[PDB]
Amino acid sequence: AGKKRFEVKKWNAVALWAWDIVVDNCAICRNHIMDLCIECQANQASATSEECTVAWGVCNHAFHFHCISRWLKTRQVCPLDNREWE
Amino acid sequence: ECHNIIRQEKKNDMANMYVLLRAVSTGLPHMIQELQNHIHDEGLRATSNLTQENMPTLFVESVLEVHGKFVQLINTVLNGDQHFMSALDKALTSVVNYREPKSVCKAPELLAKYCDNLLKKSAKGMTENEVEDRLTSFITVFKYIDDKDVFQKFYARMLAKRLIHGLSMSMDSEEAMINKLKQACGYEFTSKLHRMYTDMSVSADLNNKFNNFIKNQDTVSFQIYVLQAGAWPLTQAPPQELEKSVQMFELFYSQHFSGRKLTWLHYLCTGEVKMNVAMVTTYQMAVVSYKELQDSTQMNEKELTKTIKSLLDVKMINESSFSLNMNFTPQEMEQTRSAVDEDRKMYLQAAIVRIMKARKVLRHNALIQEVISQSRARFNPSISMIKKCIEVLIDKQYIERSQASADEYSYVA
Ligand SMILES: [Zn+2]
Ligand SMILES: [Zn+2]
Repeated sequence: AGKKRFEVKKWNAVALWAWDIVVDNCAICRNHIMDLCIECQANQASATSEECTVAWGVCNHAFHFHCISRWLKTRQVCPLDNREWE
Repeated sequence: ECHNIIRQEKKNDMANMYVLLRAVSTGLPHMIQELQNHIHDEGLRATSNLTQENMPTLFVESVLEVHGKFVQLINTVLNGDQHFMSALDKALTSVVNYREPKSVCKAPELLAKYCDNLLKKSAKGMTENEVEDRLTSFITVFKYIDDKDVFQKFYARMLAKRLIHGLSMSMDSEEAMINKLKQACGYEFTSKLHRMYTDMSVSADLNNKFNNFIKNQDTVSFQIYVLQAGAWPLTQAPPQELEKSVQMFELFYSQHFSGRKLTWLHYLCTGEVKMNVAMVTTYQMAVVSYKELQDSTQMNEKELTKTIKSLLDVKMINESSFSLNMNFTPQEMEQTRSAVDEDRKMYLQAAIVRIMKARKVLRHNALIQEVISQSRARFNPSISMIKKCIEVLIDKQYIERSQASADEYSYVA
């Protein structure tokens, strides 16, 4: 035995988690996906801030449902990618 | 004689003055006003007595000393009453957010540090089973904070570090603190702190499932804390594991939650003591100069160099030769002001949207004292910050302008 072992032992891992975006204040709304959008924040809505209405596209990236609906009602592109919306 | 008498503690003149001033309509408001001035004088004196010392425990004790003296005085010689109590609360609210000639307000930092000193397992200036009474008393100053936003963020960072590294005294005591802060400042406003607290407990319970998962099959156990990113201030500090099968944890968490993204904060993980403080708890490189341990597998070299320096200079490695040992935040808060700025811009965007829905056209002269009413629950912003909101929302397609001869801000939807 020696003092240089650095043996495999009990360990405490740490991780972040989020809804599926490279978020960086996602462009439809200057808020986290884990927080209310601007409309719901201004109204101080009763919805769960952590999951307000999360939805996912066919590309499996996530969006705020309200924001993507409003965007869809004016333009035909995916908001995060500018490809065809699906 | 009201001014002379309210500033005197002794004898019958106070007593019968309060009786005769209960009688007169103009009497009790003058007593209330003079007592409010007296309280502001005494509180400012008590707080300003601590120049260059700035100890958080003594700061809170100075405020509570003034509060206790005036509560005792009011009950002893005036009466227990809402108006005198309100004068005390208003005056100390005006007092606590400092206005010194050469330094911006440091009270929310000292109050966050007071809470952390209460909750720390070291318990140097405070002790468990007295911390309950201390944090009950802390509510008095908590209601008095103007920038509750700044106090909340500053406490949140040290909460995160304390709970992740296990420095907090009692998990139950941390919950008790967060509940008291919630009822003092708002459950919705303190919800993110509550979520941050909840992550360790829920992940600790989820590790009961992860241990079963690890024992279910071999070739792909350890504790995990998985953290809700929108609330947490900590990052990966853009790191070898003690147990080192973390992708099993990733697979477990993803399969348990099919709808959640995740990434690993290797910089914050910790192991277990002793070989056969006894400190081997961090960054088990397993291997020589400290810099040569940058020969790891594929990993972010920024974190690698940070951990190498940390490993080199704590306890374990006892340039020409090396060997192992034989046996055994003000700048950060000032940095956190940046995140405060981002959060305040978001918050003011929401508040301005509410104001614009309330009235669809306005000017900045009317917006003054309306934004303060709509933001003082959290913070007391500056006019430059309010304009920073408005003069960007004009180009966000939130606000529009057409008038030439006067001011304008018209709602867009
Ligand atoms: Zn967004
Ligand atoms: Zn896409």
